[PDB]
Amino acid sequence: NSLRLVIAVMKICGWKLALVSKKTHDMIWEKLRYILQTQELSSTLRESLETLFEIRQKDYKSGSQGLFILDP
Amino acid sequence: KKVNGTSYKKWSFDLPEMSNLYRLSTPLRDEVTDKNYYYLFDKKSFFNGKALNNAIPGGPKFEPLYPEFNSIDRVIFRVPIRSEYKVAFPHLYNSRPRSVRIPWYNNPVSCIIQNDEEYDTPALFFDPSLNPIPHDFTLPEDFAPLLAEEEELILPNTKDAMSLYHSPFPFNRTKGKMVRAQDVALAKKWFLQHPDEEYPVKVKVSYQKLLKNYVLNELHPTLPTNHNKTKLLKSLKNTKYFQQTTIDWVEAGLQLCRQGHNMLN
Amino acid sequence: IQVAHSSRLANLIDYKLRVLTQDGRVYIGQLMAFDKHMNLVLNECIEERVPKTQLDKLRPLNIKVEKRVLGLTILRGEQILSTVVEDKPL
Amino acid sequence: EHTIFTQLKKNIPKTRYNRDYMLSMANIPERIINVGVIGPLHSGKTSLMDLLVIDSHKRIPDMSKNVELGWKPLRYLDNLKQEIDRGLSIKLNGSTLLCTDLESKSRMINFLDAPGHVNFMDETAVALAASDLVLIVIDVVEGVTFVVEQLIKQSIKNNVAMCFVINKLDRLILDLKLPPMDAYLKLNHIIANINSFTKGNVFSPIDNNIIFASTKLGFTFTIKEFVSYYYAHSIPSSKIDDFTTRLWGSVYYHKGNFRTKPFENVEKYPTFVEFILIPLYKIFSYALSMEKDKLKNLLRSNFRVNLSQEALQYDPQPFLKHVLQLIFRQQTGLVDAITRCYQPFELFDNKTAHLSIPGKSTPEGTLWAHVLKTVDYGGAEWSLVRIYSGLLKRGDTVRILDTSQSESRQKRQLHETPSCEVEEIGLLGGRYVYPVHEAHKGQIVLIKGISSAYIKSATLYSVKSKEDMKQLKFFKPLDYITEAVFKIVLQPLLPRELPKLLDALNKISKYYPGVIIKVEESGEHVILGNGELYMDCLLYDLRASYAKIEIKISDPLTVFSESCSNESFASIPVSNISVAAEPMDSKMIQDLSRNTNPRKLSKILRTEYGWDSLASRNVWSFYNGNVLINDSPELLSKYKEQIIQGFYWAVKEGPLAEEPIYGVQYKLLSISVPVMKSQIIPLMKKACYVGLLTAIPILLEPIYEVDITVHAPLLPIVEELMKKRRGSRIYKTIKVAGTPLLEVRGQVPV
Amino acid sequence: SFCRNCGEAGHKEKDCMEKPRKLVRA
Amino acid sequence: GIPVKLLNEAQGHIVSLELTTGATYRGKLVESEDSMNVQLRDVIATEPQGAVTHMDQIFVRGSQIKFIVVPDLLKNAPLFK
Amino acid sequence: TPELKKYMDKKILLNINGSRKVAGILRGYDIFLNVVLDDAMEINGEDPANNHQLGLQTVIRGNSIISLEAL
RNA sequence: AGCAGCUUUACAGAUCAAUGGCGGAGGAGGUCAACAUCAAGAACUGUGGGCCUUUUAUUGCCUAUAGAACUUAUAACGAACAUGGUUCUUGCCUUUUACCAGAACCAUCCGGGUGUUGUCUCCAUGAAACAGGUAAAGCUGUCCGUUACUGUGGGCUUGCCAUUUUUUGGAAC
Ligand SMILES: Nc1nc2c(ncn2[C@@H]2O[C@H](COP(=O)(O)OP(=O)(O)OP(=O)(O)O)[C@@H](O)[C@H]2O)c(=O)[nH]1
Ligand SMILES: [Mg+2]
Ligand SMILES: [Zn+2]
Repeated sequence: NSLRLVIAVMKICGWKLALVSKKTHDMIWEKLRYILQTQELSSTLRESLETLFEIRQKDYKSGSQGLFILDP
Repeated sequence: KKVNGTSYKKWSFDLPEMSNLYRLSTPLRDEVTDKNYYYLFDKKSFFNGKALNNAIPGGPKFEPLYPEFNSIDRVIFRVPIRSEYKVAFPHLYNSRPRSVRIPWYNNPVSCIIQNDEEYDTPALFFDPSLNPIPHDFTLPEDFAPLLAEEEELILPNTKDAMSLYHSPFPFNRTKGKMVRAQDVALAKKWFLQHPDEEYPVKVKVSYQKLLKNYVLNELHPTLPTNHNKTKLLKSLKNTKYFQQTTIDWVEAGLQLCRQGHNMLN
Repeated sequence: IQVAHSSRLANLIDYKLRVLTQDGRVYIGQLMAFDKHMNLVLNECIEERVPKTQLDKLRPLNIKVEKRVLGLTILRGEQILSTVVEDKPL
Repeated sequence: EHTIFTQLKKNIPKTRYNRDYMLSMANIPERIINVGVIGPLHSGKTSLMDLLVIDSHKRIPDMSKNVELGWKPLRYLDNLKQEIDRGLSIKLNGSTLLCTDLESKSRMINFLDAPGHVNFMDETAVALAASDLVLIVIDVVEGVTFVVEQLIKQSIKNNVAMCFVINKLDRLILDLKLPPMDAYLKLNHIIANINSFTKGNVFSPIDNNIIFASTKLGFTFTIKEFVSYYYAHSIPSSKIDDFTTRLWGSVYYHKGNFRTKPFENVEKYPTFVEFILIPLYKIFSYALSMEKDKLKNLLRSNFRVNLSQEALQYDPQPFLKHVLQLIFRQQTGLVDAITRCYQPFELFDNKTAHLSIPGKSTPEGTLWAHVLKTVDYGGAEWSLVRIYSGLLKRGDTVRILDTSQSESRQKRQLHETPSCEVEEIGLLGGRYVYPVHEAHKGQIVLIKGISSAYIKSATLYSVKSKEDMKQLKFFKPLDYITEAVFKIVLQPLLPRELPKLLDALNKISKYYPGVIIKVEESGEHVILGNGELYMDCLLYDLRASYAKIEIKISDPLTVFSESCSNESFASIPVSNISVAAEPMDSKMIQDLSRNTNPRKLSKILRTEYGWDSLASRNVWSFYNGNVLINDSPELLSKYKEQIIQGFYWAVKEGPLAEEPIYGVQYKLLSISVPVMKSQIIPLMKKACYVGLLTAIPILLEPIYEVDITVHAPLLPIVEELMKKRRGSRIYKTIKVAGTPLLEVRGQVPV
Repeated sequence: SFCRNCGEAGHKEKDCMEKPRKLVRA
Repeated sequence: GIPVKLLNEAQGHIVSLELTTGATYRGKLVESEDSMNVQLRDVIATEPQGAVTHMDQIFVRGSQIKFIVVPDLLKNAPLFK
Repeated sequence: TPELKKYMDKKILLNINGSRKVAGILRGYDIFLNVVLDDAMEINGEDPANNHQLGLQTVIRGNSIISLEAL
C-alpha cells in the first residue's frame, strides 16, 4: 500500500499500460479509486491521487509530456 | 408475429433485432443525441434569421422579409451585438422583430456516457471521464431484498437496450407503422447538422442550399384536403375496362415505354 | 330480511345493521366499515334505548324507546355484544 | 395566442376525489398546507407537478397520446405560449389538490410551481412568501450548485419548512451508467452537501426529509413509502420502524442480522444499496432488456403488479415508465413527507412576523390577507392572495393598501385606504380556474377586482371596528432576492402610440414583479430587469400581447452608481450648509446591502465598526446604502426633516450623471440660516453634490456572479472566454462528483 | 485515433468501410 | 383498518364522544391515535345526569371511549374509495 | 406515544377510575399513558377542606386514567 | 411451508327438485371495396332536467350523467414534401410563354389515421331448431353446460408467523 509510488508510476506509464494490459490496468484503477472514495487519506497523498484522476480524465499522456522524448 | 400481415402496415420487433438494425445502420443513422447540438441551428432560429434578414454561419440566406435614438455619441460600445444574439434573444437584440418566433431556450447539459466499445466492458462502469466521489436488532433469516432471486443485474442485452434507449427516432422504437420508401429522408440529417468536415466551398454551398429548401418547406405547409374521394387508380379499377395482373417491374417499364411511344406517335 | 348463511361482516357493507352494546343500547345504521377489533363505522346511525321507567313492561307489548340521531358514528369494538341485520342495501 | 386555458366549465377536468370534500377541508386551517416547488433551472419542478395533477384528475383534455405514453412531458402548469415555445417556466403557476398521506388522511394542498431560471428569482420570491413548506427539487447530476445554496438560504430566511426532492435518478442509471455502489456514494455526497447549508437541521432519507424521484419516468419515493409498499408485509410490524431507520448509512445486512461493518467473506453493499438501489437498478435493467414473460412473472411475484397485454406491446421508454408507475404508484410518500415535515406551531408565527411585523395574533373575526402579486391568468387579470385571517366572501368590500405604503402606515399607526369589491374568487388549477364562493384562513386563491388598487403587492383587510384597527398589521414589500441591474431604454416607434405604451408598461410593471420601469427626465422609458432572458420575455409580452405596437429599444445598458474613493478635500459651503463625504467602510456597505434604539444602534456602530462616540449618536438616516451624519443641537434640529429630504433627493440622482449615489457617508458640517423650508431642501441636495465632487468621485458598476456548468475537458475554453470578457474573473472550480462536469464560479461585469 | 470497428486509425466509426460488428486515381 | 383512519380524518372537525362513564364531550378534534386517544378543544361536557360544563381542552384515553360521532361530510373522504 | 408533550410541566386534572380526581404538574409519561405528577393533590368535591396533598412523586397507572384536562 | 379465512375458471367424490350464480349457443388475415370522420373558445358527442330559439322541424345556452377512436404543444393526419392560380413587391430582361424569389390570399396533386359495414381468402366447423323484437346483436321466449356440500388444485387476504388502549372479563350482588 505505498500509493505514493504507485501514483507516480501510473502518471508516467499508465497510458501505455492501458494499451498493453487493460485488464490489470483497470484493476489498478478500481483499487486506486476504492482508496480515494472510501479511505481516510492524508491530504498530500489525496491531492496527488485526485490529480492522477484529473490526468486520466482529460489527457492521460500528460504525465510523460515534460520528459525528454526521443522519437522512435 | 413481426408484421400485421401481407398488407404490410405495422411492424413489431424484439430488442436484439432492433439492436442489429441500429448497428448495421451506423453509416447512415443519426448520431447526435444531444439536443443542445442544434442551439441556434434549428427550424425556429432559421425562421428568425429569415425574418430578421440575418444569416448565421452555415445557415440559409433568404430575400429580406421587410425593406437621436441610438446615435453613436450616446451608445456605450462594450461588446459587438453578434447576429447569433439577434436570433438567440430576438426581442431583446432587435428593434423591429416582426414575424419572429421565440426559440427553445436550452436543454440540460448531456452526460450520456458512451459504450459498446470493448466487448467485455459491462453496462455499468466508472468511466475515466467522471470525477471521482472523494468524500440489538434482527429479522427473520429468510428475509431478503426484492428481486434477490435474480443474481444477474446486467443481462446480455442490457447495453444494447441502453444504447437504443438513447438513440434518436426510429431506433428508439420497437414497433411502428410502415412508411413509403420515398418518405425515408436518409440524407436529410446530414444537411440539418453542421458539415462533418472542412469541405470545399461548393460542398458547403450545397449544404446551405439544401437547408434553405428545408426551411421553406417548414415555413409554408400545404395541408391535404380531407376529401379522399375519386383517387385515380381506384376509380379506374372500378370499371370493366381496366384489369389487374402481376408482372416483373422491368416488364412493366418496357410496356410503359412501348405504350408512351404509341401514344406520342 | 333474510341474508345468506355464509355471510361474514366483510359481506355486510352497506347493509343496515342493529348493533347491540354492552350497556343495553342499540345502534341502527348502514355499515360502512369494520376492523379487526370489531370497531364499526355506521352511517346515518340512530341510537335507541329502553328507559328504566318503561323497562318494567319487559318483565313477564308496546315499548316507547328513546332515540338519538347520531349520524356517521364510530363504535369501539370492545363495547359491542352482537350485531343483527335489519335491511338490505339500496 | 397567449395561453392554453380551459375557458369552458364543462371541459374542466374532473378530479378523482370530490371537490366539495376538498373545499370542506378549507374551513380547517391545519388541514391546508401551502407548498412551493422551487429549484434550479430544469430540475424537474413542472414535471413533478404533472405527476400530482395526473394523479388528481380523471381525464385531462389537453393530454395527447405522446404525453400519456411518456414520450413528452405534459407541462400542465407551463401553459403560457412563451413557456411552451421557450421550454421553461416563466411565471408562477399552481394547483389546489386534495392529497392523501400514507395513513390515507387527506389535506388540501395549494402547490405553487416557481420558475427555476435565476432571471425569474422574483417569482421564486413570491412562492417563498406564499408557501408554508418548499420542495427543493435538485437535479441529481449537478447536485447542490450555487443556486441550490441560495434557495436553501432564502428558505431559511423566509421561515419555511424544507423537503428535498433528489430528481432525475434515471440519469445515474441510464445516462452516467454508474454502478449502484457509486450511485449510492453520489447520493450520499449530495445529501452531505445539502446538510452543510441547512445550519443544524439534518436532512436524511431515513427521516423522509429526502425524497428520491425521476419525474420523467413518473416515479417518486421515500424509504418509508418503499418499505410500507414492499417490505412491511414480510417483517413483524413492531420492527418496521427499526428496519426503516437502518436502510441508510454504514449498515450492512446478511442473514437477518445487521452490522456496522461488512460481514466477513460476504462483501455485500450497505443496506440502502441492497434493499433499495439494486432492486431499482434491476427494475430499470429488466424493463429495458428482460424477456416480457420472465419479467411479468418477476413483477407479479415481487411487487404483485400485473402487466396488461397492451403494456407488453409498449415501446422501451413508455414501458419503463409504465412499470415504474405501477411499482411506485401515486405520490403518497411525497405527500406524507410534506405533511409530517411542516409544523405550523413552530413556523407560522415566525413567518407572519417576518412578512409583516412582530406582534399580537390577528383576531379570528377580522379579515387579513397578503396580496402576493397580480397575474395575467386565463384571459383575465387576477390577484394571488393568501388569507391569513378571517373569511373572505364574494362581493365583500375590502381595503387594499399597496404595500409600498406599509412602512408609512405602520409608523403612523403606532404613533382612507382604497376600497374595492371582491367581484370573483377562484382556486388555481393550472389550466383552469375553479370558482368558489369564499376563502378561509390558509388558502391561496385568485381574486378579481382588487388588482387596480396596487402595483406590486398589497395588504387586504376588512377591520370589524376602529378598536381592532389599532392592531392591524401591514405586509412588507417582498424581497425579490435579485436586484434588476440589466437595463434597456425604449420608446415607441410612432409617437402617436405613446399612450398605448404607457398602459402596456403599467401592465408589465404589475405582471413582472422584479421589473423596475421608470420614465426618465428626457422622456425616454427605462426598463431594469434581471437579465437578457427576463427582458426578452417582457419585450415579447409588450410587442405581442399588452402594447401590440412597435417599440424601438437600445442596446443593453447597466445601472451605474456614483461614489467617492477619498475624503472631501474642502468644507466648501453652498448658496442659492457645507457638507463633507467619505468612502464608506466595506464591512458596513456589505451589511447594509443585506439590511443588517438610538443607544442600541450606537452600540452596534461602536463595537463592530469602531465609529467614534459622536458619529455613533448623530446618524440621522440610512438610505440606499448611504448614511447622513449630523456631526447648538437645537439650532439644527429645527430643519432635520428638510435636511434629510434633501439628502434623499441627492442620493438618488448624483452629480456625475444623475445616477444613484452609493457607499458614501455624508456629514453635515454647518448651516447657513438661523417659509424657510423651501430653500433648505434643494440647497442640501446641492450641498451633497458638492460634498461628493470635492472628494475623489468614482463610478461603480454592478458585477454579476456567474455559475458555469461544463464538461471538464472544455475548461480551457471557458478560461479563454473569461479572459476575453473585460473585468471577468474565475474564483472557483468545483468538480461535480461522479459526473464529467465542472462547476466554474466567477464574476462578470453587467 | 483507432477506429472502434476495424482498429485502423484515420477514420471514425461512421466512416468505416468494414461492416459494423460485435490505390487511388491520380 | 378504516375506523381509525376515519377518526384521523375527522381532525379539525367538531366531534362528539360518549365515554364508558356516560359523559359526553363535544369539541373540535385536535389529535387522534391508533389507540383512539383523542384530544378535544373548546369542549362542552355533558355529565350523565345533565350537568353542562365548559373546558378549554380535554385528552381522553381511547379505551374509555364508547362511540365517536363525526361530521357526515366525511362520508365521501378518499379513505372510503 | 400519547402525544402528551403539550401537557409537560403544566398543571393537569386527571379524572381517574372510581370517580376520583387528581391534580398535579405533569412530570412525565409512558406508552401505556402512565404518568408522573409533581405536587399532586387528591380532589374531593368543591370545598378545598376535603382535598389532600399526596406527595412529592405520584405515579398514576395508565389504564386508571379516564381523562385529563389542562390547567 | 404448515394452519386459518375469503373466492370458484378446473378435476374428483357426494348430490342432482326448484331457484340463484357463472359461461355460451366462429377465428385469423386481404398493396379488397363502400360509407362516415380527421385542426377547433383546448377547441367532443349522447341520455335527463330548466330556459331561449323554432312553429311540428329542430337550434343555442345552463345544469345532471355516461362514453370520448384517430390527430396535436419546440402544435398537428405525412418524423415525408411537389405543383398551379390571383395580387403585391423584386430579379434577369427585348415582348409573351417559360423564368428569378420574397409576401398574402387560395387550390390541385402524391400519400395517411381511425371507426362502421360489406366482401374475399384460409382455417374451423354439448347448444346454431322454431318464433318475436332491433340499425344490429352476444336482445326475449328457448337451448346447452357447469356450479351450491366435501376433497384436491387455482386466485386473493397476509390473520397465527392470555401481561395497562379493544378479543381470555372489576364481576356479581
Ligand atoms: N432525464 C430526466 N429528465 C427530466 C426529468 N424530469 C424532468 N426532466 C426534463 O428536464 C426538462 C425540464 O423539465 P421541467 O419539468 O420543465 O423542469 P422545471 O424544473 O419545471 O424547469 P423550470 O421551471 O423551467 O426551471 C424537460 O425536458 C424534462 O423532460 C427526469 O426525472 N429525468
Ligand atoms: Mg418549470
Ligand atoms: Zn474502421
